[PDB]
Amino acid sequence: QSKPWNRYRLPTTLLPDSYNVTLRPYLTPNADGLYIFKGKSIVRFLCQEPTDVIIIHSKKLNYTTQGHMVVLRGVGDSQVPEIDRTELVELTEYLVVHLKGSLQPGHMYEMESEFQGELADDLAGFYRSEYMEGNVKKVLATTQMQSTDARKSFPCFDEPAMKATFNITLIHPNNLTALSNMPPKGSSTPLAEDPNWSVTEFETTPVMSTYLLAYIVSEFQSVNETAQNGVLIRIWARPNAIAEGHGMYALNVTGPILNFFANHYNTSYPLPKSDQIALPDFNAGAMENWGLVTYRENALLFDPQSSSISNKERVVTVIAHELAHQWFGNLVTLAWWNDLWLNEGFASYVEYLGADHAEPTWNLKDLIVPGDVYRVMAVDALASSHPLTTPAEEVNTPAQISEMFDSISYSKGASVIRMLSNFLTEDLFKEGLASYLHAFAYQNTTYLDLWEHLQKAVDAQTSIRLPDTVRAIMDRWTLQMGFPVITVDTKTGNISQKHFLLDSESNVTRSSAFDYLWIVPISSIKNGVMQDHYWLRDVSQAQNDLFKTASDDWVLLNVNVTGYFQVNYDEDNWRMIQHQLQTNLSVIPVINRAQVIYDSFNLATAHMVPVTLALDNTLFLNGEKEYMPWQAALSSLSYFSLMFDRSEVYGPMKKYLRKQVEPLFQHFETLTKNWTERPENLMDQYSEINAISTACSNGLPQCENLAKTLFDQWMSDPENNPIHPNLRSTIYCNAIAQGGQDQWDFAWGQLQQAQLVNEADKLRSALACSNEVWLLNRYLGYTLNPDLIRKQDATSTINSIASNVIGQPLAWDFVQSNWKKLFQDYGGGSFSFSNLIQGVTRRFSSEFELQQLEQFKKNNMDVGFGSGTRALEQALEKTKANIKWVKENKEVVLNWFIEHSS
Amino acid sequence: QSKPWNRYRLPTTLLPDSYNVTLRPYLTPNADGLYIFKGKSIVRFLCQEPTDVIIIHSKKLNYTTQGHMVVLRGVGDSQVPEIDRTELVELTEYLVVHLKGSLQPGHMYEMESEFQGELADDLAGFYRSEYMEGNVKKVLATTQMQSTDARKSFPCFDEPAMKATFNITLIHPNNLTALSNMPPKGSSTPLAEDPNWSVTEFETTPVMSTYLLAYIVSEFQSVNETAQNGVLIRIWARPNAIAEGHGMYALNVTGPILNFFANHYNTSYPLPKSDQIALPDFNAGAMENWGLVTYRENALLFDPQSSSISNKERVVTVIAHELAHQWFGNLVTLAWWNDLWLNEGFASYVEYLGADHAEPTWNLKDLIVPGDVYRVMAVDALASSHPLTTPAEEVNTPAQISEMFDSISYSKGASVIRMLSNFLTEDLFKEGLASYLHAFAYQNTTYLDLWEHLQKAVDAQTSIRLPDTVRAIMDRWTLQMGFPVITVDTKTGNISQKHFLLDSESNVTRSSAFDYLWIVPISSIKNGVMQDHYWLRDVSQAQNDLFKTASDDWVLLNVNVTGYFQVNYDEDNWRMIQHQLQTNLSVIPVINRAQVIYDSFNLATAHMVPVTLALDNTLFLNGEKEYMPWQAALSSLSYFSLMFDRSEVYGPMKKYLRKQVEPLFQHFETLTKNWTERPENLMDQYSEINAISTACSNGLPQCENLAKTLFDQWMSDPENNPIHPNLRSTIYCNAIAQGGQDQWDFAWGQLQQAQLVNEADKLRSALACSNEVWLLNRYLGYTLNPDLIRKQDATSTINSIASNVIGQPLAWDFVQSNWKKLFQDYGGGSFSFSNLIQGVTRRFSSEFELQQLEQFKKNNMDVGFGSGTRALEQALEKTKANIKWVKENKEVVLNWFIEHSS
Amino acid sequence: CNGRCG
Amino acid sequence: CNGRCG
Ligand SMILES: *[C@@H]1O[C@H](CO)[C@@H](O[C@@H]2O[C@H](CO)[C@@H](O)[C@H](O)[C@H]2NC(C)=O)[C@H](O)[C@H]1NC(C)=O
Ligand SMILES: *[C@@H]1O[C@H](CO)[C@@H](O[C@@H]2O[C@H](CO)[C@@H](O)[C@H](O)[C@H]2NC(C)=O)[C@H](O)[C@H]1NC(C)=O
Ligand SMILES: *[C@@H]1O[C@H](CO)[C@@H](O[C@@H]2O[C@H](CO)[C@@H](O)[C@H](O)[C@H]2NC(C)=O)[C@H](O)[C@H]1NC(C)=O
Ligand SMILES: *[C@@H]1O[C@H](CO)[C@@H](O[C@@H]2O[C@H](CO)[C@@H](O)[C@H](O)[C@H]2NC(C)=O)[C@H](O)[C@H]1NC(C)=O
Ligand SMILES: *[C@@H]1O[C@H](CO)[C@@H](O[C@@H]2O[C@H](CO)[C@@H](O)[C@H](O)[C@H]2NC(C)=O)[C@H](O)[C@H]1NC(C)=O
Ligand SMILES: *[C@@H]1O[C@H](CO)[C@@H](O[C@@H]2O[C@H](CO)[C@@H](O)[C@H](O)[C@H]2NC(C)=O)[C@H](O)[C@H]1NC(C)=O
Ligand SMILES: *[C@@H]1O[C@H](CO)[C@@H](O[C@@H]2O[C@H](CO)[C@@H](O)[C@H](O)[C@H]2NC(C)=O)[C@H](O)[C@H]1NC(C)=O
Ligand SMILES: *[C@@H]1O[C@H](CO)[C@@H](O[C@@H]2O[C@H](CO)[C@@H](O)[C@H](O)[C@H]2NC(C)=O)[C@H](O)[C@H]1NC(C)=O
Ligand SMILES: [Zn+2]
Ligand SMILES: [Zn+2]
Repeated sequence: QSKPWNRYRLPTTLLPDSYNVTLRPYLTPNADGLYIFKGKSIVRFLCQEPTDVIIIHSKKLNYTTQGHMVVLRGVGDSQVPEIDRTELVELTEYLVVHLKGSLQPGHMYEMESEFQGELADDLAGFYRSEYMEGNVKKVLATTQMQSTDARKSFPCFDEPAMKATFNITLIHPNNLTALSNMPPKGSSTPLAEDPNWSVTEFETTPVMSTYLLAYIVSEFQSVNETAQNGVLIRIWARPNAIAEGHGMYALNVTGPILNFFANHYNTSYPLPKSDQIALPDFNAGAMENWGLVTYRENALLFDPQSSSISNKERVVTVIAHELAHQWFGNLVTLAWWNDLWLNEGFASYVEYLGADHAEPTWNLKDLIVPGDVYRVMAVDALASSHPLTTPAEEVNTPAQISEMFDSISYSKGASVIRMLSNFLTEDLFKEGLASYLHAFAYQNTTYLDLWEHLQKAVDAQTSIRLPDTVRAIMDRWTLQMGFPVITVDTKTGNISQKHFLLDSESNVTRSSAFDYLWIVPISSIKNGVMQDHYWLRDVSQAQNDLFKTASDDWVLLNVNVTGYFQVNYDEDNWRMIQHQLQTNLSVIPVINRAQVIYDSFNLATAHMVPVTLALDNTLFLNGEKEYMPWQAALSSLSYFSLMFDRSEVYGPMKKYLRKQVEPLFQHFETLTKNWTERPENLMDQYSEINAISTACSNGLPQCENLAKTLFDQWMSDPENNPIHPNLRSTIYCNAIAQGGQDQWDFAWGQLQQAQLVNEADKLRSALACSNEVWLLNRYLGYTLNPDLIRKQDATSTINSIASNVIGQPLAWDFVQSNWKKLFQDYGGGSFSFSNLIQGVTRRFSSEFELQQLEQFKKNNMDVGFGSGTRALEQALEKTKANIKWVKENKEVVLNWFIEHSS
Repeated sequence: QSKPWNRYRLPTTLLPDSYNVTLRPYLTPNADGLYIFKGKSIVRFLCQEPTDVIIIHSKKLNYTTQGHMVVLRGVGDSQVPEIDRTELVELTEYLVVHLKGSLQPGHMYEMESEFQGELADDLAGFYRSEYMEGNVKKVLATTQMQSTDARKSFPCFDEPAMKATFNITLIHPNNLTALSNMPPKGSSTPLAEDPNWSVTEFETTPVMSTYLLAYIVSEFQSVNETAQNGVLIRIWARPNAIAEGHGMYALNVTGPILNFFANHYNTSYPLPKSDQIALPDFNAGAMENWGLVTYRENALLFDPQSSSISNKERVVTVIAHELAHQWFGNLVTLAWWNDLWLNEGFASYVEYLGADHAEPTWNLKDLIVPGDVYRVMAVDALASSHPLTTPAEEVNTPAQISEMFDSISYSKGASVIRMLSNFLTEDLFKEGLASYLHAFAYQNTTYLDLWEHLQKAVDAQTSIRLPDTVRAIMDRWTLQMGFPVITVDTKTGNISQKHFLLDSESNVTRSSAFDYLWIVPISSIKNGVMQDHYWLRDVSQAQNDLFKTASDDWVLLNVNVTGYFQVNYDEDNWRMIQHQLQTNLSVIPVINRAQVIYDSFNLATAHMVPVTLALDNTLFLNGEKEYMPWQAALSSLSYFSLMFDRSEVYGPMKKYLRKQVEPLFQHFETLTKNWTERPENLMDQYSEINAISTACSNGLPQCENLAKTLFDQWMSDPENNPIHPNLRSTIYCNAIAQGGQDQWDFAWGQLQQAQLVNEADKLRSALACSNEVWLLNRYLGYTLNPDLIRKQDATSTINSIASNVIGQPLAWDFVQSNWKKLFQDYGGGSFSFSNLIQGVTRRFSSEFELQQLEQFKKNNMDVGFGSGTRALEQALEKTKANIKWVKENKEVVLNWFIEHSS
Repeated sequence: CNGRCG
Repeated sequence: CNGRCG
């Protein structure tokens, strides 16, 4: 009985067939500095059920249509009812056309409108972006429709399943270039009413979703290539970026990635061209618009001269991720936002596969484990987590839709899909994947459709046998939150599962239909030899001889952490794994060498092993040369450093880390020919970066020596930076720490003239490493000056200063003191008080510091705390948990480091 | 009508003639750990006026006399009245003997008592002192009567004018030594009631004051010498101290100092022997008991191997000071405590003369200027100051008497007496001094008696002419507080005086009978040539051509700062003095090179010159080799460092000081033959100490180099410390700052085994120089542990940590956090919250820090703040004054240092 | 979208 | 006395 225009979901009575859309951005503002765009559209739709109302989305559009807000016509010889009135309903973002009679099923109608909106600098819908070319401020027009902003650019049935073809036309200044999803139909032609403008028409899109449309007017230039099949590939950027060669790496990898996916998906790339564009400051990162993918510049462009290898890794993975969607997400589209996790989780997994194809020597696939698996496990091991799936009827408003785009959706999505591919086998997974894409091309699906297609492939073969249906298995991993710890007693081979929470005193109140039991694929290795695969059924406890060991035998579960779970053992089997790692580490796969560390520190947090057992698992690192296990140790120990770097625990901690890292430092010293040439592949470059960072930050004299020499050498010849980009962040930081105002002032001058964001970021970060109080305070004083520190870098800089053990009280005092830069930083920018608060309070671990934080909060009465309001409550609760952890752990940890630092 | 026993001053009706006193300390406590002494005394006194009451002092004595508390007899054939009753009146510290009839004028009486008191560890009266000899705890008995504690050891007429002879006997364990003012009469004899004890009787003292008595029972040993006139000189100390040779320097200087004073005073040393004794932890410093001077050990003993030159200076000056009193104070005694300033001020001046005699190459006399003159001017340039003189009738209670012993009495006393000697001439001063001592030997005086004798010498010659009587001149300097700034306009030769206050907004409410006008002796030098002497009369303004300059001429007043005043000039004459100092500094006496600095920074504080003019007066220091002017700069600038060392001002400040000190550092480097041999005389050694300290603390790479090399060398050979004691405090501190836990732990081990207080102090101080937060916090954690840091060193150590710019917030947090070590440190020791508060809050100069301090004070409700209660109010007011000064000065000072650091 | 999405 | 006196 509620009126349909007060419901958030569209009626199903009318479905779109095709749209004409003409947009005209005005890149010169009016007298008051208002920028607008104008548009005209015609939507052709079909009546499925009789209705006397048309409901279509519209947001922030003013209508200038002759008569009512629309004109309505019948297609062919269909009669059309007269319009009664048109109204806009802001809450549900609709244009509502009330008719004097009913539309008729089977008939098609055309609805024409003319409209205009602000071309705002708001990164939503059709919007403007401003950037500098030297003396000059440039302004371009571009789009971001995802999720519910297509309706902010033209009236449309703005739900992803309501697919249609689109004929786009841009009217633009005649010396600019216009781009959209499809190629232009031909040359631009002059606008007859004013030939300073031109008209660019684009070929008709395939049937597609509104959230994937894009159109862009700019001065950008491209580098290009024509693939063997005739697909034109272009990378677009600012003219100066193109001329500097910054588009080349993206161009290099794009062809191979597209080829890999066409093969992987058993489906031709569905469009005639691929454009990718680098936009200055695009806050969303990247967006997979079909045929015209947008990226933040620094994510797509690459400067070999000044960029690190991790930087390069980001380019190729971000590209692989977006290109993945050109089939999965765009060709076959999930019917509703509640299934976003499947689209984003799938892309978040297969980005590693596409990237690996482009860079096959880098072993990129391994990176999903620290990058996504352990990352998301940190938040999925909380009582406040949520299942991957959400009922569709609970996801209605644009705010509810936006909440779907979180860590769980992307990273747990990737993790469980990777698991599924693995227990299926890739070949079988790819077979059902192809079957799904072929059956649903240009249509819409739910996750159940993918499971059904995977089930079809399973049922068509005899080799891979499952303990249940694909759906029943995946239901355990998608309908309930969290994941299990699998615990093995190797004396008996008994194996158990329970819902893993980091906080052992947590009360879980979200109920599960499965009582937090999973069906779990368990690979295992015994004395370095793969064993037969095992499935744990939906039981708390089971037994198998696979997990039963002889006294000199060791067993280890979840090879390469393909399964979304963590593993604990009895202490004896732990000691055996330890012995192995100490005596021949190569017998255990590198990812599992990392797993042992990752898992045991989490288990210690949850009180399932002693903290000393986790520490014991780092003892092998003195002989470890590879990236991942060292990364596991460093990630798991940053909290220890945060908690203890002001205490008597720190001496022995640093001493221990120096001992462990010295042989690695030495190794690279020789391997790199005295640091003159980098290791060859990515993982080894990453290992070297970490080794140097660890050596320097823990006070290894030989690392300090290297940093001073290199920075001294740079200062004596500023135009020839002798420091490879991989090593800059450490070398800069350590040399600044060791030096005084000469190094600091030099780095400041370098910062002030840096042209490249990444180099500027490293300098800003390294400037916070000074051990002079006065330089840190002077630096803090600069953070609020937009002439010296960009406002968008202010909080990040303060946090870097806070990270310095000496800068901790300076930053904290500065923040409390200047808190009333909130009455000048909520309505004129965001700032991010939230991140600032977290950063500056991160160390707090005493009742004394807790009392201070409470007293600061007592500037309540007015001022409040805007967008980090509770980023302050979180700080109080975090500090309490820190006080408690430090109290339980201080003694034990102290004595362990003393005991193990020689 | 008030009863005389309720009045604080004794009657004048009875005067003592002579005393017998026998004291017996019991160095073994009873079962409950109570130590006592027993005594018996007989006082013979004469009746001047009839009275039926005897009032004598007694404090904390229990009487065990047969009958009443005393027995009273007539001398010779005098009858005596019967006693009615005896009572003790605690408030006024009297024993009151009420008689049944009157004593008769002209008759002598003997009053006998037997008594006992606690031999407490309270440093007052006859008291015990505990110290270790290895495994063993030793206990000795010693005395401190000054001011009103003779009455705590035996009943006596305990006022300094009531002089008498004393026959002392000590009853003591037979294997210990007994000492008193006079030599023993002969060998000790066994106590017949228990021959484990012996009896030592001493020769009769001269007529003397009760506050100068002493007697000591100990295991101490001596080194000795017999002077040419037969006076036996001995230095007494712990057996181990004597055997290590620590008594030798004191012995070396004592003979020459006694000879100098006998000549200076034109009066033979009035006793047959001189004993001086080094007591462990004697909190009063030194006490001039006639024939038996007591010192804190570390003030009398000297270890050449480990002691600095400043250390040596302290020994010889402290000895000269105490020996000075053996005539001035002890032979002629000021009648009442209100004239304490004359006794202590005189000794505080002539200590430099006696010491100079013993060390004639050291130029010690100059040291009174920074040591006493400018020191006391800091507190005498306050509205809250007080005149040297106090009416005798306002000084009654023991607390009122104790207030006489302050900086004004000692240091302004010294300053004005030095002035007086100078304008008289030493020869004439010494003539009246002799006349005074000869006229009043063994009697009592007031300051007016000295003036009268000086006037007699003036009147007996024709050379020195004064503008008024000695008394009228000295009245200006003794009856009103403070001192004038003398201001000269050299264009006209106009000269003015006004009462100088550091705070130009201060209201002076203490009235002066002279309207804060003085009669002022003014020496002057013009273009490096002495001019005729001038006296400014009691006028605000005068004119003389002595002070009128030609445009290229300069004039400078108060040669060697013999006058107790500061001097300002017009800017032109300042610039001329500056030019001179830059072009040939040697034309201006070294003390005046310092004066220009001292005076101008004070004038800047009081807003009489710009702060940049004071700074301008340091520009000459790059060519200055001598101690004093550099000391003036360093003293005047420590506040600038305190205020600015966390701010953007510090870089340019350090840069400026590096520039100024480098040529001096270089000079000593060559002069000392690469730091292998010290400069010859004291002032140059002091200059070298300061140069190194300044170079190192301001970051001169060559100083840091030296410190690291020397400490590295020490660490490689711990038993052979290669660092001369003069340089240790800097070298230790800088090397610890540069290093990490290796240097810190090494210095900590050295501290834990140090046998010598002075070396332990330097280590404790240097340990606070670490630039590692964690080491500073670990160190702070040690301060409350008596096993690691003596309680008496706790607050001092925390303050050293606070002095470190990095240790500032750590110490402040520690103090706030641990403030509830007040409910464990007021009744079990003092601690000195006062000094702690001052030290930790010393830097505060922002509204933010002021708010923190207020919030800390808000742990008011209970706990309070004991003995530093207001040392907290002072902190609030000081911080406000700091906020204000920093606000007015920051910009100007910043730009001056930038401008002058090249 | 990838990065900061809504 | 000299030093800390009363
Ligand atoms: C859309 O229409 C609205 C309302 O007509 C415009 O907003 C108004 O602008 C006027 C004049 O600039 C101001 O007085 C008001 O602030 C606005 N009125 C209301 C009711 O909000 C808006 O600018 C139009 N937008 C475009 C792109 O043309
Ligand atoms: C894009 O690919 C090309 C071709 O493989 C890479 O070109 C090489 O660049 C390196 C580094 O300067 C030179 O050693 C070679 O001479 C180049 N090879 C060829 C065939 O030209 C290029 O480096 C790639 N760009 C990026 C950013 O990775
Ligand atoms: C889709 O996959 C199919 C099935 O595997 C591919 O077709 C096979 O291609 C190979 C290549 O020579 C032939 O030998 C097989 O006989 C083919 N099988 C069938 C059933 O035709 C096909 O090439 C893939 N298509 C795309 C577009 O990738
Ligand atoms: C959403 O997707 C479904 C497919 O999963 C579409 O339904 C199919 O439509 C095709 C071709 O138009 C028919 O041949 C099939 O029989 C349909 N399959 C069904 C109903 O399961 C559906 O049309 C899409 N929804 C919208 C609004 O386009
Ligand atoms: C002096 O006399 C007083 C009082 O007779 C003694 O102090 C008393 O000691 C007793 C027993 O030790 C305790 O009950 C009390 O604490 C004290 N009583 C009073 C009234 O204070 C004191 O010890 C005597 N002193 C000496 C040196 O003999
Ligand atoms: C006490 O005086 C003596 C005699 O003047 C000083 O003795 C000299 O000591 C130095 C330093 O070791 C040697 O160079 C000389 O050989 C000694 N001279 C004589 C005559 O023995 C002694 O140093 C003085 N003590 C102190 C602590 O200053
Ligand atoms: C006290 O000072 C007097 C007076 O100056 C000293 O006596 C003089 O001593 C010299 C030494 O030879 C004689 O030449 C003079 O004739 C003496 N004058 C008189 C008046 O006697 C005396 O030596 C000093 N006494 C002491 C104890 O220091
Ligand atoms: C305090 O000192 C004065 C001297 O300033 C003493 O008075 C003198 O006593 C002597 C010798 O005993 C007489 O010959 C003088 O005539 C006195 N001079 C005077 C009275 O000015 C006085 O006795 C001392 N007071 C005490 C209590 O001893
Ligand atoms: Zn994506
Ligand atoms: Zn004295």
